[PDB]
Amino acid sequence: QRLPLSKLVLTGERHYTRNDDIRQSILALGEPGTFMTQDVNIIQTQIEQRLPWIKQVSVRKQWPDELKIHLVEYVPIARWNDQHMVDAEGNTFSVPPERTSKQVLPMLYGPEGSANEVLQGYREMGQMLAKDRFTLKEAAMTARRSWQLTLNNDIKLNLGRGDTMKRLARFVELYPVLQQQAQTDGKRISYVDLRYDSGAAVGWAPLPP
Amino acid sequence: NGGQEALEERARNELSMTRPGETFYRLVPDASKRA
Ligand SMILES: [Mg+2]
Ligand SMILES: [Mg+2]
Repeated sequence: QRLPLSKLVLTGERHYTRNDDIRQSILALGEPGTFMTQDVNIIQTQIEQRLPWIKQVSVRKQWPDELKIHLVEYVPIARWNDQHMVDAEGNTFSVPPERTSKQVLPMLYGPEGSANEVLQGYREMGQMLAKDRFTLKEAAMTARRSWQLTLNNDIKLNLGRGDTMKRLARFVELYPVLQQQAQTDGKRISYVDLRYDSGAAVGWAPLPP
Repeated sequence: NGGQEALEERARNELSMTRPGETFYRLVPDASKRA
């Protein structure tokens, strides 16, 4: 008959961690059996590598028989360049796509190191847009620093390189007119392209049947 | 150079050119379609 000898207790809010992932970290280590002597700090520096979604690992031991591991995961705000994530402060990490993956998370895009930059804009435009009835599905910065936002609809907004808060300002002012014209013709606004002092060019599309 | 994007960025901003099919709205003060 089986019953435990070394116990393992995990604490803190955890969405992306399976309990087995920590177990597999300690066990897949060296000299398995030196289990509450293998340095409490070495076990931090092992949970951290094997899991890039842990912000922090807090390991102590409680004599006689248990190992108490406190975890803080990275809370992502966006899906960066399709294959990473990012949290409020700009930190980029990853997860298995085997994991939740049916998340209502926006997706940011941009050059290699620009995940904090893109986050900046994503906050500043998502803010003003949510001040009206609009949420950001995507937001893509190019190398040249030209922003293109896909919206809650599949309405893309090409804001170019310049007066961006002025330009999606101008879109919010216009949206009613666009919706009116959108039905009196029975087409959906595909994009509105704002690279104009004072102007906007709208491309329309047919609509799902 | 910028290629096809910096060319298009310019044509819109400096010339107010559009693409085939797009409706244009200017805001010399108020919104206004081609009409
Ligand atoms: Mg900005
Ligand atoms: Mg521009």
